[PDB]
Amino acid sequence: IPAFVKFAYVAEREDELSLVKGSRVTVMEKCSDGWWRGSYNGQIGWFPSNYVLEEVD
Repeated sequence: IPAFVKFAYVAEREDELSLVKGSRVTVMEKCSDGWWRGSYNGQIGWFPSNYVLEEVD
């Protein structure tokens, strides 16, 4: 199961991801640092958990 995005943010940079207004993304990574990795149906990069619903299926 993927995640549910709430708020949208426009900004793409190394370590920066843009959030959607109301879509679903795959947010689930396990890093030893504070920054987590995330995947999106159509693109991959940084976890958008900033404002998303994550479900560990």
